[PDB]
Amino acid sequence: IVGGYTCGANTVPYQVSLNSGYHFCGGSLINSQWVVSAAHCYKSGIQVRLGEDNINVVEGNEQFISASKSIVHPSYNSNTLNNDIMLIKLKSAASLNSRVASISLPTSCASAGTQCLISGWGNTKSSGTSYPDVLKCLKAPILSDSSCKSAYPGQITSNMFCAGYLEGGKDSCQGDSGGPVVCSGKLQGIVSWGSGCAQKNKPGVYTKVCNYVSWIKQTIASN
Amino acid sequence: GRATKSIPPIAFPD
Ligand SMILES: [Ca+2]
Repeated sequence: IVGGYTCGANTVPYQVSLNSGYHFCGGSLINSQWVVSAAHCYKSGIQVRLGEDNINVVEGNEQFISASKSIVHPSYNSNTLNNDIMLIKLKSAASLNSRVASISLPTSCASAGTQCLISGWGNTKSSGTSYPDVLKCLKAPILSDSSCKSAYPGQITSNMFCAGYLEGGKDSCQGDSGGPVVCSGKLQGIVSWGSGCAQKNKPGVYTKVCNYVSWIKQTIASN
Repeated sequence: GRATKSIPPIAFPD
């Protein structure tokens, strides 16, 4: 997260870190056994880390649970990034408490201008790299479809939306992929892609979770 | 020019 702030320990209790000997992507806990992330984050050997603040210190409240299933959307396109969503089933159910909690799926899509919370352990610099120990947060608005398509001609599908800023300086960045965009208490987005990070006229692009609620429910119910 | 926000990033010619 570039241009954000330190969230505070366990203030984003649905945020997870996907770990393979290092933090590589985020995710969102949606029930005690299932995490939503991005399809491009798929790999073997994922350990889900819940309850984290400082990802490099065991501070208390962590739960480390192996992924038992990683389900990439069958229609994920690795070139256009359409359908950039993955469901991870945990090997055992997480213990839910104030510091580890699920986030609700949306009942409707969110309108342009709605304020959202984007969070993660990604790079905090728009030029160069600095990776934080503790979780970072950014308040960012949903942008209009017409502004999103103007920024990224020919690249925005019906399953994507833009959020953030056009003036530069505030955005999600590398290491934030798969993590949450939460608006009015609902998970509306998954960090996906952009042209660089925090660049003028190039806002972040996010998977539109409202389009996948039925798919998520059907997949969980059958697994 | 597009790149994903994973570690490591996946980038594309555009
Ligand atoms: Ca920790």
